[PDB]
Amino acid sequence: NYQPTPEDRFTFGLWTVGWQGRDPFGDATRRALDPVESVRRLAELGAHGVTFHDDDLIPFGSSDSEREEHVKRFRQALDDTGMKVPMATTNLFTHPVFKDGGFTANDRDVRRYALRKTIRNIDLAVELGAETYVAWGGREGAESGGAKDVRDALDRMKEAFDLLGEYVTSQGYDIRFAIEPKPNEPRGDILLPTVGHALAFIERLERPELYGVNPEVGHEQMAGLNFPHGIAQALWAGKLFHIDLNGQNGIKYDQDLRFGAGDLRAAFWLVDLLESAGYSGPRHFDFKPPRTEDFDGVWASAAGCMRNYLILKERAAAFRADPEVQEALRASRLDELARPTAADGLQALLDDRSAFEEFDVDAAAARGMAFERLDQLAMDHLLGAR
Repeated sequence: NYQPTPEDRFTFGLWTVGWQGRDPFGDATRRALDPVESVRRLAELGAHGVTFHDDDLIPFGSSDSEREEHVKRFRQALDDTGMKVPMATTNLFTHPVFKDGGFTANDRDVRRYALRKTIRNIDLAVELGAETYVAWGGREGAESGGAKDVRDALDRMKEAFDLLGEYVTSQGYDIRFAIEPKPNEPRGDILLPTVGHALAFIERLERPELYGVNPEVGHEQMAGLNFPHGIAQALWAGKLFHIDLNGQNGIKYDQDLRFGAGDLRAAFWLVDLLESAGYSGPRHFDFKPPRTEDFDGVWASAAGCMRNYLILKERAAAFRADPEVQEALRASRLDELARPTAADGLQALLDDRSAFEEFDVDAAAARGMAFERLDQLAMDHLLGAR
């Protein structure tokens, strides 16, 4: 019955199930959760672990003694449940000081503060066992053109990430960074707006091996992009360090619906890809139970995230293992796609008359791809209509 267990590596942010329900037009609908209670409840649902922003775990502005107590209690909850903390991140967005950014704020003093705030939490993340440190630059960007010279901002972004890499390395930490792209919201346009832009930027960092992406289903869908395709490019680049799973009702504000909601077939093809490719990182839900819900609905929504992943995993595996699908994949030449175009090399290609003067273009054009039959097999498998 699609029951999650820790081995499935499902994780949740404190801020997900803990979202009190404030939106741009509405006050909170639920009380705040104690992180200890969330750890407990998520463990009971079959989660593997939790994640946190600094300011989710330790109230902003806490004293050193308050901070120690928050962490002690959290550690006890982890120990009491067997939950892990595979990822952490910094809140560089909520507080008014970050209104023009953290790492790319126009004010230099804010940029320096953002780095110090991040570094302090990297140390805590390492103490709690995190393997990945996410950065979501939600305030990096602009509403107007003159406000932000993007080349200069990218210089500042690179400087910041390079400093963080220097810091990790200086401490002998094994933690790696993952940039979580988003195209807009809360800024009118956000820098590094997609998987692609983040992947490209990483290639210009001093130590690129320390950085990957943390793509989010809904964020790429806010640009109308194909999330599975972007994940495939991240995997191709060796950069899928972490992933955020949720749902999104098309090109709108970031909804953060439970995984499986929104574009269901994209969720199917995503799970197919992650499982086929042997992705071994967390299956992290960056979601928000809708503010219509009470706490029973919070936990139902969280459970549904995991359930939907597991249903989709079953159906994708059945699709790939079905003889009839394997035949259809050959009929559609997915086998040829995986073979080199020209392992014979350039000169041999240039000398091959079968590739040009004697290529029968009309006969090749007439060969149907058989993609609709393949896709209806995929649909039948998804729906359990085999």
